[PDB]
Amino acid sequence: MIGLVGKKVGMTRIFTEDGVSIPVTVIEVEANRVTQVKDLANDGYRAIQVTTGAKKANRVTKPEAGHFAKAGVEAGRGLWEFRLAEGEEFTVGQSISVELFADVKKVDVTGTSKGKGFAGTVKRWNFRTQDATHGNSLSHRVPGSIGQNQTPGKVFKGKKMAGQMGNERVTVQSLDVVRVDAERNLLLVKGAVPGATGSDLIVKPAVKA
Amino acid sequence: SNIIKQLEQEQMKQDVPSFRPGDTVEVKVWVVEGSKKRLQAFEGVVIAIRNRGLHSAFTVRKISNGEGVERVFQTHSPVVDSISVKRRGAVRKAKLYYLRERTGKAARIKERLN
Amino acid sequence: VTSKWFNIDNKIVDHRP
Amino acid sequence: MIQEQTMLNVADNSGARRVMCIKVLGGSHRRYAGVGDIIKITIKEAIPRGKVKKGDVLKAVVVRTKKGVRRPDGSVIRFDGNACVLLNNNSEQPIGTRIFGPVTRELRSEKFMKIISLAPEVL
Amino acid sequence: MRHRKSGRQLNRNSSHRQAMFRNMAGSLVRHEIIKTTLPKAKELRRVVEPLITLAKTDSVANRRLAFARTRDNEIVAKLFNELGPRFASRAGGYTRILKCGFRAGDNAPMAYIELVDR
Amino acid sequence: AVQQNKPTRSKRGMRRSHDALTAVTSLSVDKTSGEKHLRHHITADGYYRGRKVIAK
RNA sequence: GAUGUCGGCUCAUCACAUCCUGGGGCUGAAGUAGGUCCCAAGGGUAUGGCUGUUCGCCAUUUAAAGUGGUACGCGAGCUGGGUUUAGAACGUCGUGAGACAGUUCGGUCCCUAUCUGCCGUGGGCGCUGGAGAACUGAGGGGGGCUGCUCCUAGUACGAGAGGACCGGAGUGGACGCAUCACUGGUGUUCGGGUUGUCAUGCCAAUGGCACUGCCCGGUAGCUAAAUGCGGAAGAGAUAAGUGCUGAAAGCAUCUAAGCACGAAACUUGCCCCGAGAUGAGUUCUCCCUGACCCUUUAAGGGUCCUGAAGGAACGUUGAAGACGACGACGUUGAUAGGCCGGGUGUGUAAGCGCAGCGAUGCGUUGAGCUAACCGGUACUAAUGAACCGUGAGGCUUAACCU
RNA sequence: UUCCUUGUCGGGUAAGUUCCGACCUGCACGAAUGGCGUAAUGAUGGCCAGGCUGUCUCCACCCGAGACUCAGUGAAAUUG
RNA sequence: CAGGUGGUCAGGUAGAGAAUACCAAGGCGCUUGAGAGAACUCGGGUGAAGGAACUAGGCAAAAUGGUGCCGUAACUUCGG
RNA sequence: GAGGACCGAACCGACUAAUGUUGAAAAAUUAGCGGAUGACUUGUGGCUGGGGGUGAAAGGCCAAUCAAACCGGGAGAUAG
Ligand SMILES: N[C@@H](Cc1c[nH]c2ccccc12)C(=O)O
Ligand SMILES: [Mg+2]
Ligand SMILES: [Mg+2]
Ligand SMILES: [Mg+2]
Ligand SMILES: [Mg+2]
Ligand SMILES: [Mg+2]
Ligand SMILES: [Mg+2]
Ligand SMILES: [Mg+2]
Ligand SMILES: [Mg+2]
Ligand SMILES: [Mg+2]
Ligand SMILES: [Mg+2]
Ligand SMILES: [Mg+2]
Ligand SMILES: [Mg+2]
Ligand SMILES: [Mg+2]
Ligand SMILES: [Mg+2]
Ligand SMILES: [Mg+2]
Ligand SMILES: [Mg+2]
Ligand SMILES: [Mg+2]
Ligand SMILES: [Mg+2]
Ligand SMILES: [Mg+2]
Ligand SMILES: [Mg+2]
Ligand SMILES: [Mg+2]
Ligand SMILES: [Mg+2]
Ligand SMILES: [Mg+2]
Ligand SMILES: [Mg+2]
Ligand SMILES: [Mg+2]
Ligand SMILES: [Mg+2]
Ligand SMILES: [Mg+2]
Ligand SMILES: [Mg+2]
Ligand SMILES: [Mg+2]
Ligand SMILES: [Mg+2]
Ligand SMILES: [Mg+2]
Ligand SMILES: [Mg+2]
Ligand SMILES: [Mg+2]
Ligand SMILES: [Mg+2]
Ligand SMILES: [Mg+2]
Ligand SMILES: [Mg+2]
Ligand SMILES: [Mg+2]
Ligand SMILES: [Mg+2]
Ligand SMILES: [Mg+2]
Repeated sequence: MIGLVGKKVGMTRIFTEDGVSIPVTVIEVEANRVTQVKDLANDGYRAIQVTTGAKKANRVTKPEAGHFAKAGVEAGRGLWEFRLAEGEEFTVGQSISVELFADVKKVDVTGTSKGKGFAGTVKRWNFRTQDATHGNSLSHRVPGSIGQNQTPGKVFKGKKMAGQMGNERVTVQSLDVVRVDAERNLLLVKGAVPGATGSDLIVKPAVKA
Repeated sequence: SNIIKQLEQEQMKQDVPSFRPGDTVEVKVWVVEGSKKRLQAFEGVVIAIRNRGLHSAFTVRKISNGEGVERVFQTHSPVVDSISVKRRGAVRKAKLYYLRERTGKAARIKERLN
Repeated sequence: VTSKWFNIDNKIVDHRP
Repeated sequence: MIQEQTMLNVADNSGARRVMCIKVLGGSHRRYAGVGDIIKITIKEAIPRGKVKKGDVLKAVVVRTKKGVRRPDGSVIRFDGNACVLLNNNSEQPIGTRIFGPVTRELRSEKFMKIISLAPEVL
Repeated sequence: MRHRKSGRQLNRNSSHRQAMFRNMAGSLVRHEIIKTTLPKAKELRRVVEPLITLAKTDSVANRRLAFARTRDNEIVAKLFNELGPRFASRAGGYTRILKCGFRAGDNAPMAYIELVDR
Repeated sequence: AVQQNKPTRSKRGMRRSHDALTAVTSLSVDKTSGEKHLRHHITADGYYRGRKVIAK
């Protein structure tokens, strides 16, 4: 099934009647407007393109504005696509709301994780540090060795080294849907999802069991 | 965070009594022992309060059977049945973590009287 | 001038006796 | 959070006063034992005429820790010190006949029903 | 990381920043326009503008609080007798920064910061 | 560490293919003085966006 | 005219002669548990006492604590305990200077990375008019571990003792990813207590310095010990093995023709990168519809007119960031600062009054102050411009319309 | 000072090639190149315990000086 | 040029003091600066539960720390 | 009011660690460390000269040089 595009509002808790507290993430899913439908004839695959949110008219370009005008839709903050399974059909201009997840029990949420900048090998790869005392010389959080001698005489591809951490697409799988609230456009999932507050989230029904 | 705050108001208890650190309080908590649900009492001195709306919490310290026990309750959880103040104590601080090292006659808190 | 300090040190120089 | 080399007080009347943890049982590379977890111990100090003597190697169950236990609503229960009850090495049944101080409800399992019943109180 | 932190360290330690903005706060009050580096002019708005709102209500306690932060009785006198009454109808935004060229000695980007009615 | 072979005058000017300075392109004219200045900077005689901001 | 040594640390990578997990044949295999051989390299594969030790012995665990290669992997990555300089002593040898893989106590470990490699991150050009988005997935990488309890069932098996396969459910250990609602750590940008001294004329109240003077609390952010999730199922083709039918060879025979099963190994399925995939792909939308001259007549050159979509630059900045880059905003404006309202933290300010001889207490009073938070608000700064980018986009052939 | 050798027995430890007490089979102790004791002393060697701790399990955050960017000045070993 | 260099002078408040903290008279701010707020290095601050499990070895850190009074063992060369 | 007595600044040293190692420095800096009325320490001048001096003895020191100083000469020593 297709998913929806939301926005991370924050985390909170839900107290249950038997004294359990469920940590939930609040995801604001406003209506997603279908702006283009792709089919096997013209495009080679089946998918829908949706937009959501609002954009100020002075910041939408002419190429983008004419794309929305052909669909008969108001400009949103972006465009996303979802592959259509066999037996699903949509129409341009149709709106899709969070009630689509009314009977869904688990979801998968993908977003962009928080950016940690340039991180070292201890933070990025859980490398053990070396001794703090006992004679150590300027080598307290350095990576250590990176290869063997003359054979192979080089460093291997995929060696674990310091570099840019975070700020990338991450998917978290099999999160329970605690509450769908169509009147306030909310979806509450159990647990934590990637990103900062106010970031875009794509929520889809779980592919595994 | 208008959305979060109004999701938060609908869960908060409305009958929470006023208390501050140093007070002797008695908290009754629902315990489930198999099939039946029962109330059990925990009485001690409030040593810390965290005020954050629904995420408010408070810590109670009691000396039971020879060993001190600190329990951190969540104010608005339905495990907490009732809170009642037995005595009002007079302290200058907001956190009474210094009571952890004191014992017996050195841990006495003077009463407020006003 | 004189030799570099690591070229005088026995520990560094005398590694294969 | 109990690990190897932790000293624990003893919460029964078997004769030990202090015991040292020497192995956290139940897995490879296991680090910590919480409340209700079996550990292998040695006796560091004992009373003159107890059921156990100094230097013995036994099992024990942790019943109190300063780190504490979490409850499903978010609560915590912490104590002032770490305590354990000695168990028989083979049967894993308590050696003592009394229990001192409370225990918590994570001992509520068919293994430790004799501990739950002797305890002065269960939090 | 630095996520959501405020303030500039300005390559000084804590006590030397505090003294430096205390001297520059008085200099702007006394002269009503000064020339400084652009990063330092922006971090000055967060020190000098809270004093002018403190000076809008004249009281013995407010004067002893402006003194504890300026340590200059000439500055405290001018804040409460001239500036506060002068800005009594303005809702924040008591200063204005105008960028000027580059300092000759080290190419620092310079700016002028002044009170809005000068 | 230090080089084993002396680098060529070609490798030296390839490394410097990125060291070029870029000129200022937008030089604005003031609306009253009619003279030039950096954008968002006061003019050399104390004007900014038509008003004399500095009597120096 | 120098290729630094044993062990430890850190970080690894391969082989398979397999330690565990997986699939099987035989058993002197009743069951449980084994013995032995064949297949299989996906993942996993101890902590301590002694000792310079690798090893080994011991203690206690684990599903298991594999065996080897890599300059007995790794000192321009760390150490320097042993060995192996100069000091000194013992035993022994020598007349002696001295000697001893005999022992003992002490003993300087340099390098700012040009090239290849690797980990990250940009600029140029190309992709054949220019530009803005969304994609396809060639191809590459990540992950793959397992215990115990319960049901089946005290069933099958066994004289008893003991005690299942197959299948299902729950809960852990180690590892990984994300996050900060909770429990906490930090919090030299917030509040308070307090010691010595100096100053603000003095009292009162404050400030500087003493490591943040010393301490006690603590907001945002970051974060683990906190708490969500993951390893799969399934499919395809197989390994060892098991077959069905079936001749050669009237029979027998898994094989020769033909057909079916069969494992964590392989190809997928799950996550992430990805059209410089030069084989440079697709779809949608947006913009440009002027003259003239010249030579060497051609994908030719120049002049005037024009400057589009868009881009960049500049400015206010960000949960983004070493710098670039990326994101939002620029008055038709909440982008940042201030301000206003709250929250949070600290813990009852100063002034004044009252009680006391005085320290001090009480009242006004949960007061005053309050950082990075939340909801608002054009007060201040985000300027009219200018700059780059053009003017309908080659040839050949085919198919349609003329 | 003992090669065999981590001798053997006891003590200390859950576990002690080190340490302490003993035995004597002294490869290869021994009497002023002194033997055996010894109170006090030692920036002396070895071993044990209490207190204490980021040494460690297993690291997290913060404050400064560099590293990074900008303007000025401006080296070095090395090199067919 | 973060080194070396004999003699004389010798204020206040606390203090035993020429130690130490803050000051006087007096003299200086050390002849590159401006930004930013990555890894990593250096110099420090704090740290949940544990507490030498680290290591060749408690290295390095942390802890103890004053004055007055009470009290203080073996051993001894009679002083400790 | 004794003492190669005790604790401890100046002063004399140099036990440990980290930094630095094309250094700030051809031996230092930071934090701790030892002696501190004596076999102490220091200023000025003097004397001992190279197979020689001096040495509480390390083959140590004798002008950043020491199992035989430095300068000049034999001297273009000799070099299978
Ligand atoms: N390594 C130190 C000490 C030293 C000086 N000269 C030496 C000669 C040899 C060995 C060490 C040294 C330095 O360079 O300052
Ligand atoms: Mg070094
Ligand atoms: Mg270091
Ligand atoms: Mg090769
Ligand atoms: Mg600087
Ligand atoms: Mg200070
Ligand atoms: Mg060579
Ligand atoms: Mg094989
Ligand atoms: Mg090797
Ligand atoms: Mg190497
Ligand atoms: Mg050595
Ligand atoms: Mg010798
Ligand atoms: Mg030899
Ligand atoms: Mg090194
Ligand atoms: Mg793959
Ligand atoms: Mg806290
Ligand atoms: Mg603090
Ligand atoms: Mg006073
Ligand atoms: Mg002996
Ligand atoms: Mg002898
Ligand atoms: Mg002899
Ligand atoms: Mg004789
Ligand atoms: Mg003799
Ligand atoms: Mg430069
Ligand atoms: Mg000097
Ligand atoms: Mg001197
Ligand atoms: Mg002094
Ligand atoms: Mg820093
Ligand atoms: Mg700690
Ligand atoms: Mg603690
Ligand atoms: Mg050890
Ligand atoms: Mg030490
Ligand atoms: Mg003396
Ligand atoms: Mg000396
Ligand atoms: Mg010193
Ligand atoms: Mg002394
Ligand atoms: Mg000698
Ligand atoms: Mg000399
Ligand atoms: Mg001659
Ligand atoms: Mg010659």
